[PDB]
Amino acid sequence: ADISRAEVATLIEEGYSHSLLAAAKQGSTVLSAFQNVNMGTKTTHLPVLAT
Amino acid sequence: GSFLGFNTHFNRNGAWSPESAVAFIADSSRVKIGVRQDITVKFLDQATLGTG
Amino acid sequence: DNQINLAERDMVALRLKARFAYVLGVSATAMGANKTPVGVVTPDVTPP
Amino acid sequence: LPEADWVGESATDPEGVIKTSKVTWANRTLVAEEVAVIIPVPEAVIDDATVE
Amino acid sequence: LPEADWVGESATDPEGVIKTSKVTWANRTLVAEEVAVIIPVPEAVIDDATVE
Repeated sequence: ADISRAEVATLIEEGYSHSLLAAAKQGSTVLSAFQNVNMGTKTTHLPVLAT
Repeated sequence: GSFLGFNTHFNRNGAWSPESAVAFIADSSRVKIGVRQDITVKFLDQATLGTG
Repeated sequence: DNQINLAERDMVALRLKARFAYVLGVSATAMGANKTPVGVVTPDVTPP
Repeated sequence: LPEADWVGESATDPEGVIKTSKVTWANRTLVAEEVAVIIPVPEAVIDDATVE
Repeated sequence: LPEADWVGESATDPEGVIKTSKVTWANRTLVAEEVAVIIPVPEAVIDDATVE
């Protein structure tokens, strides 16, 4: 005897919002903390004082 | 604020192992990170991933 | 038996209404998969 | 979140294969609900009262 | 569809009451589904064949 919410079907539309869809991206700690050395090949040799 | 004189860095990417350490104190002149290739991206569309 | 007819009883009323929704963004973060954005301090239930 | 890994370098080892990983999302909803009250009173009580 | 009716005229009969009636709607869906084929052939057969 009445029109329910289930009786209008998809004349009622569900909405979408991206306001909750975001995450801050966090970099490497060690790439920010220490010196970054540009390597041109697989291996580099570094001499150090030892005695 | 107690940690004066240090440069402080906080891990925010979930890499920290709290069962292993509270902090590292270092001479930063003595640690190097070699960067041979930065993060590079390839788009794959024909490839096979895995076996069996 | 509980019926009040307003005009027949010489009464009036106010109807007040509102519509509300609530969402909590429990989500992944850079720290991992299922991270809750709220915590609580609960009361002291322990006698000294 | 996805996982990366240290691949190494071989044509034949179980290492040297880059592992696969997923990324995923979930849904959260706002759903509106009604809250209400009805407060009845006699018109004579309204007319007699010294305030609105 | 709703149904109207003949009202009649009374303060006290079951008729003379105007009947209530509903209207309703339903939902129909387009859902996209994929149809496909792969057709493999040798490169030398493409090169030796007299047609495209």
